[PDB]
Amino acid sequence: KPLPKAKAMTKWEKFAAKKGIKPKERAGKMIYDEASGEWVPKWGYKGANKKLDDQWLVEVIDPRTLNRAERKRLVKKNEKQQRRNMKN
Amino acid sequence: KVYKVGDIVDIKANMPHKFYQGKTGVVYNVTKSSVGVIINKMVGNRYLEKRLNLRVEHIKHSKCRQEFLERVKANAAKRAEAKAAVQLKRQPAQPRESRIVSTEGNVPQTLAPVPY
Repeated sequence: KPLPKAKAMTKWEKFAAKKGIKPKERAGKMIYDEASGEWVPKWGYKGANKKLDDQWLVEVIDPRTLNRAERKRLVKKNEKQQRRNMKN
Repeated sequence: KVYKVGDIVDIKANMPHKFYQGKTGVVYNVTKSSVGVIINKMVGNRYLEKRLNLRVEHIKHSKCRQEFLERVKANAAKRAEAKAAVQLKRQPAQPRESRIVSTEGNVPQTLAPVPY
């Protein structure tokens, strides 16, 4: 088989090369939160992403479903970006 | 349980993530799996209105209105009886009246606050 030297030319790499933004160091999943006395990692197990839905007070039409819809729309936008970059 | 707009309910809870417990209100909006209760807040001395949304799992009906209906029914019954009394207004707790107590029941004793 040939050598898969080809890589992803996604716009992010070009922007990072142009900008001075150094790549993230991937410190860890353990983010910190308040009012719980626990780390509650960002993503990986019962993270803060679902905390807004789990919490029983949304003081501000159902707003709980709107956050999930927004997250799904962001995921769809990421998928669209992946599809666009796949043509590179 | 079944809930409808305008029903008076209390914010039940089963660390709490906030201190909104005990803020009674009236449900102004209902949906598939959520309800909306109106609550009042204030800054300084100026009262303000606040819209509040809660999960139905931690809401219970308010029993405050039951006393009013019971009093209305009692007043109606008193009025009906009057046709065959007066002064049907509620009376406050009156002070205790004089009474005689015999020492035979229990002779006074000394409890010696030494204590011991």
